[PDB]
Amino acid sequence: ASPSINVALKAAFPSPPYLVELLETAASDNTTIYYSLLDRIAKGHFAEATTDKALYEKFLEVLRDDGHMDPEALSAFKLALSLRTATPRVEAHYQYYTATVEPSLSGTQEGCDQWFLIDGEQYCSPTLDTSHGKVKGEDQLRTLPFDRKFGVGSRDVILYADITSKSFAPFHEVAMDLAKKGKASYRVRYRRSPSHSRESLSVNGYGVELVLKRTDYIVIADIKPLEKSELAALGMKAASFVMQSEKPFEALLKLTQDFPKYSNSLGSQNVSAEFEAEHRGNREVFLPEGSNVLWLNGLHLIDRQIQPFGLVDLLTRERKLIKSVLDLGLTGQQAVDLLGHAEVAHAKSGDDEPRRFDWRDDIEEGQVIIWLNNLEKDKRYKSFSPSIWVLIHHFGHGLPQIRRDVFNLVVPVDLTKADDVKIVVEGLLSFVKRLIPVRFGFVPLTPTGQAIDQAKVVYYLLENYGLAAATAYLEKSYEEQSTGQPNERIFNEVIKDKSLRPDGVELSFKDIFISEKHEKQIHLSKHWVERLRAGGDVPTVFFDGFPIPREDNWLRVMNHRLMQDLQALQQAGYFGMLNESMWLPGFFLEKALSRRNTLIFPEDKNELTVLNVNKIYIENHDLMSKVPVIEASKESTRDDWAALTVVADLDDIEGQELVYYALRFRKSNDGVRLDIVHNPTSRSPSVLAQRLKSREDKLLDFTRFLDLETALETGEFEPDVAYDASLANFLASSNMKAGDNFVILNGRVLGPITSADDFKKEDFEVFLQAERRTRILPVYKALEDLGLDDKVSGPLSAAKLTSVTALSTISDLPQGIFDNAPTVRTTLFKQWNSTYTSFEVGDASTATIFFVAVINPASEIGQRWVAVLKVLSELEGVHLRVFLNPTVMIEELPVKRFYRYVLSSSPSFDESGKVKALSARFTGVPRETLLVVGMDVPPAWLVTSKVAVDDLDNLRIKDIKAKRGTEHVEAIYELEHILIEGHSREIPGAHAPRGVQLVLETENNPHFADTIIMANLGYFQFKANPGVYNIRLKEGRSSEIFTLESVGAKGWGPIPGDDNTEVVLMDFQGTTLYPRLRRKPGMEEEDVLEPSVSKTEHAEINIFSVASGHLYERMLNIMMASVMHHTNHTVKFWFIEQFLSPSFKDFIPHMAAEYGFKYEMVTYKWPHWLRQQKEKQREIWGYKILFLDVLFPLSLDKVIFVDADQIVRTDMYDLVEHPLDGAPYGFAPMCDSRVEMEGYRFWKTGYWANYLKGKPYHISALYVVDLQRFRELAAGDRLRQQYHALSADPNSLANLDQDLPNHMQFTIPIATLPQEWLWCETWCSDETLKDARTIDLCNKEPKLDRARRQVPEWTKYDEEIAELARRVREEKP
Ligand SMILES: *[C@@H]1O[C@H](CO)[C@@H](O[C@@H]2O[C@H](CO)[C@@H](O[C@@H]3O[C@H](CO)[C@@H](O)[C@H](O[C@H]4O[C@H](CO[C@H]5O[C@H](CO)[C@@H](O)[C@H](O)[C@@H]5O)[C@@H](O)[C@H](O)[C@@H]4O)[C@@H]3O)[C@H](O)[C@H]2NC(C)=O)[C@H](O)[C@H]1NC(C)=O
Ligand SMILES: *[C@@H]1O[C@H](CO)[C@@H](O[C@@H]2O[C@H](CO)[C@@H](O)[C@H](O)[C@H]2NC(C)=O)[C@H](O)[C@H]1NC(C)=O
Ligand SMILES: *[C@@H]1O[C@H](CO)[C@@H](O[C@@H]2O[C@H](CO)[C@@H](O)[C@H](O)[C@H]2NC(C)=O)[C@H](O)[C@H]1NC(C)=O
Ligand SMILES: *[C@@H]1O[C@H](CO)[C@@H](O[C@@H]2O[C@H](CO)[C@@H](O)[C@H](O)[C@H]2NC(C)=O)[C@H](O)[C@H]1NC(C)=O
Ligand SMILES: *[C@@H]1O[C@H](CO)[C@@H](O)[C@H](O)[C@H]1NC(C)=O
Ligand SMILES: [Ca+2]
Repeated sequence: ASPSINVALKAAFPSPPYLVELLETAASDNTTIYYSLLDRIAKGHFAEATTDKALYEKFLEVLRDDGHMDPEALSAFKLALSLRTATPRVEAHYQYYTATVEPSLSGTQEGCDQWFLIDGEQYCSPTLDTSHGKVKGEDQLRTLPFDRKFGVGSRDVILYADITSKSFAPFHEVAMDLAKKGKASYRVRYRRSPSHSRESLSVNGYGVELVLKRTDYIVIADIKPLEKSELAALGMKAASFVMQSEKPFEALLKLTQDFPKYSNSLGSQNVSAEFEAEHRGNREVFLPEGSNVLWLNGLHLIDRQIQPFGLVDLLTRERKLIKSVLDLGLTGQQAVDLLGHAEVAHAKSGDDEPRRFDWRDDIEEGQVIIWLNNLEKDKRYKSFSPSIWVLIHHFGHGLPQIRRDVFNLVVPVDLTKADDVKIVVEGLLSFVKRLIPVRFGFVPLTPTGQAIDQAKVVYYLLENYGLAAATAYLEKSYEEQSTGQPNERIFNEVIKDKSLRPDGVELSFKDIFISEKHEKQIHLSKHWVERLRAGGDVPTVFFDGFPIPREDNWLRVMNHRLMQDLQALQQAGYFGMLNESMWLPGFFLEKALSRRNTLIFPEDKNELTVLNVNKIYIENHDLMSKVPVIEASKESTRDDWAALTVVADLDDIEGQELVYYALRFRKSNDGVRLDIVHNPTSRSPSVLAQRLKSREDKLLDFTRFLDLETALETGEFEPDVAYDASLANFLASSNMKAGDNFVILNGRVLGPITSADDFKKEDFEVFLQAERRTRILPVYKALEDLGLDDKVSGPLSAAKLTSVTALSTISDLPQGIFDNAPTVRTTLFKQWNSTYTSFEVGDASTATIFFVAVINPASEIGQRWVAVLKVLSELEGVHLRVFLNPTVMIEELPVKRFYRYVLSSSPSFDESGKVKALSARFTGVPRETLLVVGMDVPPAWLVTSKVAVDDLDNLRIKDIKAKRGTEHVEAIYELEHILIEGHSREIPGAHAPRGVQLVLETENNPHFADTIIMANLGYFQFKANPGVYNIRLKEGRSSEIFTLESVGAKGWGPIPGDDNTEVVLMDFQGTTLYPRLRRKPGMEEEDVLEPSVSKTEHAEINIFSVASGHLYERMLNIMMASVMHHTNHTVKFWFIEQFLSPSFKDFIPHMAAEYGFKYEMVTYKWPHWLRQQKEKQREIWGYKILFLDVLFPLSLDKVIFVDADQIVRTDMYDLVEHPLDGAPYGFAPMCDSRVEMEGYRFWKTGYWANYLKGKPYHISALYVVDLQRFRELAAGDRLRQQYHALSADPNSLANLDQDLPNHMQFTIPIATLPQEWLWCETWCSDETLKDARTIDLCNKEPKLDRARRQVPEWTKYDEEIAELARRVREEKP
């Protein structure tokens, strides 16, 4: 009965048959479920179900009966089935089939409804008698994302089937059995079924908004009553309403959906019921008022992840993780509590911190570093204060003088090499003389004979005679002899004078081979260099335990850290952490490691691989119950416990050397539990494994290495070929090759080990020390704090937990892209009092999923959150807890829209049994309020209106009732495109390649789409639908400079096996890519700078525009016509697709036939990083200026913008031919001609006249863009980053479209146009219009009035459109 508004969304592809959709949804990624169901339907089991409901009903019984799903999984199936998540996955098959299969399958197809493809041969019969062809085109045997494989087989078989018919069943069975035998491996691909109709797909999982477009007024329903002017209490009173209701869940939804309507209905409470001013004790501790925050098992989610699709994928990943944990007897509640524990999160923060290594002599008994300083005892610094407050009371870029030990620099130097020696002599000494507060040390490098001797020489000379004498030899040697061989002619001269009083123990003189001096000193030195990997082709310098390789300007790097370390000391001083009796260098050495291994501590910080340990001992039980195992000792403690597994090639020296070290390490550490895996031209071998398991008891009784070597040779054994099988499966699961050495401690993998000298006994010790710290100790404390320490029964038992919690903290989203914040699971909201602001839904005891929502009722973002969370709360095995936190800071109206979310937790069915389409229905809509319809769609989606007879930008029920006779409005949108978006990087010095051009292709067409790489995050996007695509760099400069190794389809990575350029989209989340591009031979080149096409493709003239109303669209029709009458040339029109009405959209082919022009619809989705516009008018303006380079195809040389309200009397070519004098775009200035208008000319004021020193204030109603130059100058990137930067201030750009080119005319040239090109009554005189080319209707007479009065021929154009519209309406086929 009530006046209603109904909005529905339909996809750009027809609805796949329901049967196939249920198969796909049902078997998400478990193949066994897939084929086990494929058998069931090939029985003809699902033939007796006539309707979608019946068919859906049948699947529930089947899944439950065959043990496939439990309550939790069944419930998750229903929601995912509602969402229609599997439909794009099925359409991927069809697009692939339509575009690559059909054109590469030459012949005459008759009876070939289904057909196997074997060895590029097609067989239309199960009997497999004859082959129709050698299939043309690329190999189809490529295993791609939507594939499934059944069985292992030398031969590869593919069946393209239309499952719907009965014709399928015999073909399936032919290859199912063939796979069961082992002849070949089976996989199914789809064929668009002609039994089904070409009806479009109805989607859900989006939101609709009804935005009030007049917000200015404030001091069933008619209009919202505006209330004076105590906004401040809205959130607070709104929060109470709910609490009071007692069915609170439903209240919030009912209140939050129609919130603008209930504003004046909240002025009454009656007295606020503010018991909950109590819970700002909650605010005082953790979150600021009016902030929306969601947590999923501790995981802090960003806004983009809060949609139905984003949330379904998170549960799927999360349950897999938790189920892994609860096989150890932990409740979902206990499991989550452990994952988000304080001690756990602390560890992640701890090793987010930068790492230092212990540069000290202490291990080498103070006989390796030869310091040129001592700041506490040098009698140079004697003058200076040895006070801490000297450090703390410092400001500037200068170095504070002090007599204290605080900064150290150790540089390893080769005394054979002149360049190396020069560093010490010139570099190091100046610094000493200069009284710098840094201690300078250096350790010689010993790689050759001469080097060994010269270390001895210098070391000796220091020991007896002193630093000055040693320095003296070095100085003299460098200038005098200029070589790294010891020179006595030079050496003896030094002793002659410098041999005065050599103190301490006396000099022995020449020659040197001291049993102690040569042995201990040189070998101790070698032990220092080896320990910190401070040698080789490129040596490593250590400043405050921070490695800086000896390259480029390392001192510049050192100085940067020197200041950064000083500021680190000062802040500890202001908090009073520091005290007078302290060794200051040890502030840095607190967390420093003794040994530096590039495997444990890779320079790529991200490089980390962890495996699920439980999985390893579950999948390969056959293998791991027969490997030589050294159990960790009977009498050792939980803290000592750790599990190690060594994978090595025992047929190689490196492989068996590595194991000896692991065995040695085990003798020392009684807590470790060791496993040995033989990997293996010999195949397998179970023999070598059997040789060791016999010696298992006697393991680590190997006094010498040959005892291990000999044990491998002796004994006669019978190969356990069952062992061999599980062995090769393990490596395949763990993604590791044959003859490769690896080390696994508590799930963490290091390798491949090329040389066993890289991983020694000392390396295992630090590996355990570091790993222990981070992963094991935080798990142990946390675990015990909860009292779950009963569940740990040994080293292997413990590894399952530690390995799982390490996998929990690895992000889905790379840090720095969507949010800078790390993957830290907080438990910090557990402190909060809950009685009067919280309510829970779902069983906490059973729940695997725990949601914590902190929603502000006054927020528009809250409207969406509530709606989505209610549907996810309906799922079994999910728990939700809600916190309401309003703000007292309300300067403007809080919620200015009505909201509806289209989503169901389980599918709905027709009276006919068909699946119910889901719609957003607003009932009891105010009759007098002007409303705007908006779509709040998931990030990967591109949406436009398809069916509507109303103005969605200007909705009023009273007008529709008075014009149409109906109080009911119905509109349909189309999900036209789904995004392929990615973040590029250059290799190896990873930077965003800007100006790079890309081409998206398909086998049908080699030019689907094209875009250019942006500066910010190497961002790019493509508009596509489900299917198989490829990304080729655009032929030209781009392919000349670069080669793209990969499209990052597997993740940020590189994940092995991703050296691919193929993209496929089979999800409603689109495709997220992280491509990599490496520069071709010796290039520092740039695309942007040099070393009739567009006309032919498009038109002589290319004009683009935008309109946001029926009036503005009516005026746009006139604009196009005026051009046409005024030019005997070819014109193409370009439009911003999503701002136009379907009435306009359905009309243009008719305008195109009449006026003889071509048209193309264009759009681009506003990037996630780029700053949004809440106000639609502002969005529109942004579209005209921010995306000029990326909105139009590369093939377009140039474009012209003409405003909707405009009219043109000129042949528009002239604007093309207008010389731009190397400028990217051309504009027309503001009229000075009107005499008395001055007052309102704001661009002659302080701000605009100071800024525009001499430059004009231009008009955005008309302009030329020399697109080739625009992109070449990379103007867009600059516009975008200046806009983003300026936009932080809300009052920054009054009219951005005009203001951005004007603000950028210093930076980006603007060609100025003759003013013959623009006329506006408001600012130009009437005398001017005789020579006027075009007219804008700039802004109290209305726009319709100005047109008729200002231009006499406006009516002539309007009549032409009017009769044609009627001619079309009266044209019925
Ligand atoms: C893809 O999905 C399918 C379907 O959910 C998963 O495949 C199922 O895997 C089961 C084993 O993991 C298998 O059941 C086995 O049946 C034999 C014969 O009775 C048992 O010897 C096995 O024992 C192992 O698993 C049990 C599990 O507890 C069960 O105990 C009794 C057994 O009678 C059941 O009544 C009870 O409900 C429990 O489920 C352990 O207790 C044992 O120690 C032992 O390790 C298995 O029970 C299923 O037949 C198999 N297929 C189907 C259709 O269910 C598959 O794992 C999954 N794949 C992935 C990648 O997730
Ligand atoms: C809120 O509600 C009503 C106002 O609507 C208050 O009650 C009124 O009390 C006066 C006497 O002080 C009576 O003359 C009115 O007739 C009452 N109104 C009604 C509708 O009964 C009430 O005191 C307010 N505050 C609280 C705590 O409820
Ligand atoms: C949660 O609420 C309790 C009250 O139920 C708070 O307890 C207070 O504790 C202090 C001592 O630490 C007492 O002197 C107060 O009287 C208590 N408050 C009340 C209202 O009685 C507790 O501090 C609150 N915690 C948080 C995090 O808000
Ligand atoms: C555009 O259209 C036509 C050419 O097809 C030109 O029209 C002719 O103009 C002369 C002089 O004004 C008339 O006497 C003829 O009768 C016209 N012929 C036709 C077929 O229209 C017109 O001048 C051209 N204008 C421009 C600007 O190119
Ligand atoms: C204070 O000085 C002592 C030595 O006297 C030192 O061990 C301690 O670490 C210093 N205090 C702090 C808080 O670090
Ligand atoms: Ca205008």
